[PDB]
Amino acid sequence: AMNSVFSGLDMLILLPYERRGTRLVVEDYRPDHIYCIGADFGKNQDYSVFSVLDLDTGAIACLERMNGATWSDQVARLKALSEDYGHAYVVADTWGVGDAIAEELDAQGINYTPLPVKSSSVKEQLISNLALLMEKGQVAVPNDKTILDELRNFRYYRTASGNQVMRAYGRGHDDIVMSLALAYSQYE
Ligand SMILES: [Co+2]
Repeated sequence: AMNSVFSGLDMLILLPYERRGTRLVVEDYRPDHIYCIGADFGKNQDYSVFSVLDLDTGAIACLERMNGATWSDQVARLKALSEDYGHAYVVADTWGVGDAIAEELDAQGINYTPLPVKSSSVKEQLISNLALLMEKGQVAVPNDKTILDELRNFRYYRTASGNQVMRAYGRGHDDIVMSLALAYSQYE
């Protein structure tokens, strides 16, 4: 498409995985590597997505996705995933998550850093970084059609004033896109 954000999708490294319920597992924990997790939370029927990135290789080791999970279950699953990957630190989009989730991240002792996606400017920095890394052949994700489709359908639009917006085509989702961008915000 003319308005595609990820014009370098052809450079994406596609990784086999095992589907273990809500997790797509590419690689189990490598203790000699350091990891982080990009985390998008779901309000109401929206998807939550947690993307585990190996910072030593630049590859997604695990991606967990679900909808309809309770707020506490979203935090608990994130905790488990962090623990599974050596207390991997979480890059959490805390914007619009609400008091309960913010309090629970602290109360549960989660290793996390807030990165609130609170404006088009922030979103554009995150996405541009992902897109730049992707075109350089540095992004490697589970070879899953749902993931690739969401990237494929992430597009450019304009606001009434002529400002750039990035969003899903049609009435689609971008929780996977955003989780990935949050993770890759940490990758050098
Ligand atoms: Co979302």
